Amino acid sequence: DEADDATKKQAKDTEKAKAQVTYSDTGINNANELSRSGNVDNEGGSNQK
Amino acid sequence: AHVASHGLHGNMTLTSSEIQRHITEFISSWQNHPIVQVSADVENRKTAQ
Amino acid sequence: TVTSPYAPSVNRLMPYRISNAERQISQIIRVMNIGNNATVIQPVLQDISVLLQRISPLQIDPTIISNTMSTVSESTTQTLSPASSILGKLRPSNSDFSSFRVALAGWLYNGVVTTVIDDSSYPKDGGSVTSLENLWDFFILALALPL
Amino acid sequence: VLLQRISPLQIDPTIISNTMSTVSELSPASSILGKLRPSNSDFSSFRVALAGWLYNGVVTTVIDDSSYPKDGGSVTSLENLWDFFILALALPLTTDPCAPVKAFMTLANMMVGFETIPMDNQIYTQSRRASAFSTPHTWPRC
Amino acid sequence: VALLSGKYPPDLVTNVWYADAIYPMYADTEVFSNLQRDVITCEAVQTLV
Amino acid sequence: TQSLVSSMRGTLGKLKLIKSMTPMYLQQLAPVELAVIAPMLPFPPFQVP
Amino acid sequence: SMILTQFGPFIESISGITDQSNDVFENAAKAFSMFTRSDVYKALDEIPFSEDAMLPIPPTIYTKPSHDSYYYIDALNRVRRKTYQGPDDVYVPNCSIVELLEPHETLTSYGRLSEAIENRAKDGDSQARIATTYGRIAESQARQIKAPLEKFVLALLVAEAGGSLYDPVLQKYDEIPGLSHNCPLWCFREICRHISGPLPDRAPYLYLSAGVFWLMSPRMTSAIPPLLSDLVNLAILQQTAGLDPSLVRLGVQICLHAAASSSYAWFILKTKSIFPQNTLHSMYESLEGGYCPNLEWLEPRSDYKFMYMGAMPLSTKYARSAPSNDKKARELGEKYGLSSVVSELRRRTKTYSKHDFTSVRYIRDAMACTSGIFLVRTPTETVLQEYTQSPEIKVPIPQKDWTGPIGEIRILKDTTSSIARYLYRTWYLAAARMAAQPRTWDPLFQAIMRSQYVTARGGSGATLRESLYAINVSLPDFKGLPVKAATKIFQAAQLANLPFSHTSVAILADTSMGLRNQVQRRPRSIMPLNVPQQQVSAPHTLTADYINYHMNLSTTSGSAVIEKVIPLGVYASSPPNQSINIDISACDASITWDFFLSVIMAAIHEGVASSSIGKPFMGVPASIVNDESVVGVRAARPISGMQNMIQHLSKLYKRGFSYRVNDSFSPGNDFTHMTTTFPSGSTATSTEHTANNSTMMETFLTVWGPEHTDDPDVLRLMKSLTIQRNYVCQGDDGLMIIDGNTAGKVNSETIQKMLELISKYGEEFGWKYDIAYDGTAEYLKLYFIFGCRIPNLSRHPIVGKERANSSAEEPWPAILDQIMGIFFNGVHDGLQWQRWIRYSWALCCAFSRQRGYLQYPMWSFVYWGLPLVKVFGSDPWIFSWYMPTGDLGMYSWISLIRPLMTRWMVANGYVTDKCSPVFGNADYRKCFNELKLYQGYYMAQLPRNPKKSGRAAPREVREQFTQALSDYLMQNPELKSRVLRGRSEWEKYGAGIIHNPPSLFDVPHKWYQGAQEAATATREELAEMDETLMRARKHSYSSFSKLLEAYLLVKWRMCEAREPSVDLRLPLCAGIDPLNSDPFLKMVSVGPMLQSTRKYFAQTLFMAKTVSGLDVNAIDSALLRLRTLGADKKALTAQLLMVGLQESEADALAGKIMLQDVNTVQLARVVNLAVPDTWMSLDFDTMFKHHVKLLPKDGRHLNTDIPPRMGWLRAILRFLGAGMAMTATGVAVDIYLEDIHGGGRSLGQRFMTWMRQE
Amino acid sequence: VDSDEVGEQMEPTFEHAVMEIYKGIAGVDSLDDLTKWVLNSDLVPHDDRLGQLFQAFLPLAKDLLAPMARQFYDNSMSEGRLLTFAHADSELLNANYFGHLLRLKIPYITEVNLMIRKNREGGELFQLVLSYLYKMYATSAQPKWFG
RNA sequence: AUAUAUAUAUAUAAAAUUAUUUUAAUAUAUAUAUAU
RNA sequence: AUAUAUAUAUAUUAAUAUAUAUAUAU
RNA sequence: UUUAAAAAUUUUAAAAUAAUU
Ligand SMILES: O=c1ccn([C@@H]2O[C@H](COP(=O)(O)OP(=O)(O)OP(=O)(O)O)[C@@H](O)[C@H]2O)c(=O)[nH]1
Ligand SMILES: [Mg+2]
Ligand SMILES: [Mg+2]
Repeated sequence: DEADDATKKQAKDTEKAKAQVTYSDTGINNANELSRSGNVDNEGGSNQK
Repeated sequence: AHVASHGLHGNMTLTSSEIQRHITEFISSWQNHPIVQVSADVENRKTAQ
Repeated sequence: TVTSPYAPSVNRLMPYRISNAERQISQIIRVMNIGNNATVIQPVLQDISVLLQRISPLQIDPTIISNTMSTVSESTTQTLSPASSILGKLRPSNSDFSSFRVALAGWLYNGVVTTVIDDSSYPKDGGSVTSLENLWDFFILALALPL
Repeated sequence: VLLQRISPLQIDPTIISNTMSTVSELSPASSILGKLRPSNSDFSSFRVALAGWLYNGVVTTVIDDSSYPKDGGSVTSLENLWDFFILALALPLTTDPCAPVKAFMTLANMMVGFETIPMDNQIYTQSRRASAFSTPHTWPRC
Repeated sequence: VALLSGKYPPDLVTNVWYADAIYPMYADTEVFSNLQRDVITCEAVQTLV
Repeated sequence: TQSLVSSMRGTLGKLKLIKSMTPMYLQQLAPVELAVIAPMLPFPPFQVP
Repeated sequence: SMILTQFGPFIESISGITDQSNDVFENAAKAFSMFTRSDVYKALDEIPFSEDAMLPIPPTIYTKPSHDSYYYIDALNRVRRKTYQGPDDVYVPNCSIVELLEPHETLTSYGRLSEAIENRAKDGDSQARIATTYGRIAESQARQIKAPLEKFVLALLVAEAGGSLYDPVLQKYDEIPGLSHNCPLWCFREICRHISGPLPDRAPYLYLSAGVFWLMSPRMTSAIPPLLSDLVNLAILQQTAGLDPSLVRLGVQICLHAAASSSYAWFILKTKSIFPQNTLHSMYESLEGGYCPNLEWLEPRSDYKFMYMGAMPLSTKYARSAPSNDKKARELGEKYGLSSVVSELRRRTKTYSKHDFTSVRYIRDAMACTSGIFLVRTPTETVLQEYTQSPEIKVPIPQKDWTGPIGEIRILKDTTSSIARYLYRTWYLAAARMAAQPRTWDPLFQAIMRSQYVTARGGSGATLRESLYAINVSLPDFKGLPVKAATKIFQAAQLANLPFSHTSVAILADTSMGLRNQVQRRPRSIMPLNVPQQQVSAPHTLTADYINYHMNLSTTSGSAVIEKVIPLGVYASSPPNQSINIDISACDASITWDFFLSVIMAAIHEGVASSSIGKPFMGVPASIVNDESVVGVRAARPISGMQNMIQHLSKLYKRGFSYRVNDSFSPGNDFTHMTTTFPSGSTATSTEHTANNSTMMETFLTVWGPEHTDDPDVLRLMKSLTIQRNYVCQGDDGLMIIDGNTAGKVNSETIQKMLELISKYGEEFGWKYDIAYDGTAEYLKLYFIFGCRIPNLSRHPIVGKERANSSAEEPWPAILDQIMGIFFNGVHDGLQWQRWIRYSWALCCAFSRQRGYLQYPMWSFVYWGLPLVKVFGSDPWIFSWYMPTGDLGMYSWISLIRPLMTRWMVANGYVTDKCSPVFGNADYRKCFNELKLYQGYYMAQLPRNPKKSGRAAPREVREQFTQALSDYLMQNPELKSRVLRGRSEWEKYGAGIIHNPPSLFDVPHKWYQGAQEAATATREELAEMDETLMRARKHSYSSFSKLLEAYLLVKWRMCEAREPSVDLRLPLCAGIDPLNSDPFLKMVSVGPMLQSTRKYFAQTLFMAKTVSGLDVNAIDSALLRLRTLGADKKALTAQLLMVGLQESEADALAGKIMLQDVNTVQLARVVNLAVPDTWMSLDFDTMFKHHVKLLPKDGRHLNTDIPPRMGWLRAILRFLGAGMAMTATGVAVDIYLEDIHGGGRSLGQRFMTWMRQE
Repeated sequence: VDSDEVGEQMEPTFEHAVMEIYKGIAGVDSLDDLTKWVLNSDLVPHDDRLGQLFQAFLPLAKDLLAPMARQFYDNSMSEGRLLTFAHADSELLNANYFGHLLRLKIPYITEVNLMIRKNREGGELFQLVLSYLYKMYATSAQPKWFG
């Protein structure tokens, strides 16, 4: 989602319908990448509550 | 074909009998075609399984 | 070409690997569920047939045969036309050219399916070498049997 | 157009009909002109070929692709024999250097299945097109 | 007639043809799910026995 | 047929002796016309051997 | 009771009970003629309708407001309509009509507009003008039929009186409900009742030649004529097509809701997509089975070759996956109160889950229930609504991407960032390659292109004349000529000896107006451009043609629709494959100077520059103009003729066009209007539209798609598509095939996303794509679902005939052509064969007599194509309609009955001692004269149009006219030199073998006549035709034509039923199913058409092109007469020269003629045997080739032997075999040659004397 | 006929209708911020931002100005011949104008007058951006020398 | 300035693709044969 | 008595609107 | 020693019918 948002903001900054420098759907396989969400706490457990 | 060869081939004219003769001769071939023999549109339980 | 990532994973759980006995047993069962029917195995061959037609770069057109035949010289004052006889008896009935792909797909299944050539294709109650239209039938059968 | 206002020659394809109209009898006497003819190309192509002689450094007149026997000759045929005859007559007047090898490979293509010859590789086999050649690197070793 | 009349397209390059003719059938994953069915079949047979 | 073979041979024999003047034209008058046109010409000839 | 007591014999005759005869035919025709409309509605009163036809009629249909509040007057003194909802409400309203009529003097219950109102309006009153416009437009809306409705209704009662029918194939009476379940007839009768009331006269208006007279009743409105036409159409369709009575009720309901609304045409226009949107565009949300065709498209796709490869069974994976059509459909149904109908359709459609004959019949029935009226509105409303549309260009070409001016044109800078550069490149390359061809530089091609647009149709010659007058240049008038005045021939004759700089001022002149209505679409509009404006637009059309035929090459123009276009839809709708339907809304208004015409003109002006450096084009000089395309330089540069023309054409396109409107429906409207909409009358129109369509789609897929989408799926879909393998377009509409990959049908979300990308692409440069992706094909008004063509019966209204003017109709016998056309349209749509044939019998009598009478015998109608039923004591319903028309058809239906045909003759008196080879001893020569067979057979062959004789114009002015026209034709010295040299050579050599050898000097003498016959016929010619028909009827004849006589010597033999050529479970055309026995058997035993076999001996000696004025017949006969007699080749060359050919070209054609010995052209010219119209959908080629055998069944006979040097006879034999086989009902069978009386050589000599005598 | 007359005869006049165009932009919040977002610290605005603004300016010109002018020019044509001005030929072409359409041009730099003149509705920058929009709505053709 | 009747003249309605059907006496006379 | 074909001869050329003038009445 | 392949051309110019853009 953050890669997609960065691509969309790039398109807006360059004033085009489709951004030329894209961060998503590149040729690279990046299916193991993570990020920091609010789903997991500092103990390593889920954040349902 | 028996009854037709009875009838003095030179003096033949159109007739419902002739129409029925040609229709039966025509449908025998379509009945005897092998792909037509073995074929169906709707799936069975075993083929779907 | 498929690609897989190269980095520290997150410990997926993709249970898709099984032994050979667990697969041969199911093969035996599904072959037991198919014996002698011929309405259970025809649709599989038909599906493989359409898949072969969609994947193959091969085309079919009788115009090749027509143009090849049209070059031989035949006498206008005769009662038998060899080039014009095979052109007549080389048009399939019910205009279906499927039997080629279906026979080509039946190679994968000879233990439960045996593709024979129909009794209608033969010379109709005994041939005769003195008959032209009846000799082309032998030619067609000889070319078609090995497949 | 200059050759038009100058030259005294003038074409008369009725000579072909006069010559062919004395054969008694698939009919060989009805192939070249009456049938195998563009029907819109008059003979300006001829003197354009003639004018191309003055400029073989920049322009290289070559026979059009659509005037070959359409993927194989099959010398058993008749129209293809006539096509070979006409290509063999027309090739020497062009200015590309590979006209001889094209003239050879026209017949080489037409005679596939009857006579065979060794080629250089398996890309330029004997069943290629005669026009797919025309670089000096593609002349057969045979 | 199929054996006697065959033909290739004039623009046939074999690798380019198959590279996109074969792709769409390896994008679905029904084959991997056809294995767990065999697992459960063997489990059921052994449990009955 | 033998008739067709004889007709083809005869057609070739007559076409070998067709009465055309284009060859003698090309060898006797065409090069003279080309040489007479070459000087009075906007873009001079440009030839390789 | 009444109709039975009148013509019981006719009921028996056409219903397959009693043998047909001329006496019953003519007596029935008497009954039709001597018969009144009150008799019609009384006969309708006799019908005891059931409850099934009952229906609640809205009472609001009768009480309607007055017309005054619906109109007003513009600031320009133009009376125009006041829209109350939307800018579409500009049609005729629903209002009272009685308070504007004055009683007719004879029929005191009918009347037309009161002359007081018309005169007061002509004086210039407001209310009088409004009232007269309303009256005239309501009359025009009520005049859109081809004959009085009561006559069609009488024919229906006649046909249906016989009752049900017996099927010789299915062996049972069909189950089609009688008239007592026909709710259209009930609504017709009830409306006529409630309008008539106490008045004795029953017809609510009587259609006449001049105008319609309204029945003076307060319960009358202006919506009744179209409502009655709808109800008549629905009744006839239900009776002769077997529509189920559950959907005809919905159709009648929608027609009633239309008649009860503000305006009728407007409601029908807003409600034209409820049956297709709810049945055809929503089928098969759940499949279970059924078969669809397996077509395979051959590899060089661009040539459109196919091959049927059998029927593949359907499955669940092929269910409908296009987006849903639920919310929008219910919104439309709710906005107009038609919610119950929409819900009923949406419910009944969800019960079909098998591709079957029954489901395609359901779709056909649901789609035949839409009204088929010609929508009508005032011309000043069409011109003010259509022509005000302007392009919506959201991303214009930047101003800094145009160089300086070169005359009237600027050039695209090569470094432009726009998308117009690919357009510019395409048109530039096309123009260069067009102009490079040496063919475009001879006088013959110049002259052909000049004469292409010199026709006998109007070109607004007035404004041309009065615009040339504004610069003090004269023009001949040719006073006293019987030729029409407003014809481009007239303009061309005027503009012969005029320099281009004089007539070039007439390029900016305005254009007149044309109009034309349609079914289910707003009234058409037209503009004819004059001769100069058609001349100067030559490079545009030539470049468009080159693009269409060589560069882009994705189109169906110039190709036969029924051999290449039908199976395109059959392939693109088969299930693994899919189809997207792309159309451009308002294509004319979207092509203007700011995006298309500027780029196109710069391209065509630059591309032509290289190979046309100093030469003149079609009579245009080599003008000069200064350029400023290069910065800092400003120099006058010469240009060409083909560039001078682009200069003038650009200065025309820049300003737009001005239309002179003058309608005859509103007094006081002759304004002039100026638009930017591209014209629809130019020669270059239909080619440039398709060129632009193909170009923009290819630039789409190649450039714009991949640069604005990111997901891999849409990219891989747009990379695997090319316009030459996945796109077909013709003019406005288009089609995009999407092949199915190996995983099955291509995914739906990706296709949708591509569709919205296309929609966004259109808005950048003006176009508004109307895209439809729902699982059905669409191309040239042909519908397809899963490979099954579905005829649209609402588009072929039986009673509808269009009249965009107030002129009267052509007099009888001009309506028999339209009746035959009605029969053929019914044929091509697969109606119930017995019912449709019987109805056409009943209908061909009512249009057979009219005033000293003159009647047609039924044999004429049988000669025109209509197939018999029960002649000569044979079995009922033996003949199909596939019997050809004319001599071949006559031979076909005779030879199948000949034995019984002669024994009947001998059984009633007719006997003689003369063994005829055909009919034995019976004297046909007396009986056929008695039975009126020869009479009909020779009366059918006589023309039915007044041959316009020359009115003997003065010699001086006629000579001057023809001379100026010839001067226009041969304008340059080269054509004249060619033709004069040809004449000199002819008089040297060819003098004697021909007396009037055709040349380019007889073209004006054909243009002059073609100007003649464009005028109106005179009473002399009408009386001449009447007397000629009477004379030809009142002779005594001795034999058929010589051709039919020679035909009747050949006998045949019906041996074996050929094997099937298509599966008997695969629907190929909706309506042709086992219920429709004969068409089904013919289709399944012959197979559909997928081949190309045109021109069965259309050979000719003239293989070149000339002016459209010349004819192929004269040149062909001259060359044949000069080749058979064996003259010198110089004669042939002289003829070909003076017919306008080059020396070398004419001599090559002479060599051609010397080849190809003339035994074939002579027969091709002597005999007229062609493939009839009805066989176009079937596979007649293989039937000719393989299944009509000239070697009889048991070997040689010594009679059927054919000599070696007579090969043409095999052609006629194959004719007769195929015709005799196709005429009989049932399946097509192998037919063998039987016996030729005389002999092969004798018959060959008979044909050979005829071939020789030419 | 003045060039502004056809736009001044509206309840929200045309220039006032286009002054409220900054709401459609992704974010501007004011006319001065619009003039700053469009052209940088001189004229020659950003072509991409000018395009984003033109895609909003256009529907105002096709749906309001054209229908109003189609009636105004008819009313003017009724009451005699008049010499009428405009800011772009598209105004006289979309609204179907009758008469001679003479494009014209002046030998000066017209964009500087838009800063010299003071008392115009909206800032001088807005008048100038408006002139750019009209110039972008112009359908390129030779203006041809007012003289 | 007008109304009616009459006579004369004028203006107006296109391009393209597809398929089917028709386009070498105008007339008479003499000698030849045939059919009704 | 009629028609068809055969050779020849001959003549032969193929709706709305508007404007103008006459007359009668006002 | 006798037989036979015979040409599949066009884009066919105009007038009527029907379908379409
Ligand atoms: O009355 C016209 C109808 C159209 N056709 C020709 O077809 C072309 C396109 O025709 P149209 O421009 O009329 O179709 P359309 O926009 O109305 O389509 P919709 O909005 O209804 O969806 C034009 O170039 C015109 O020349 C004309 O020959 N006759
Ligand atoms: Mg439309
Ligand atoms: Mg259209």
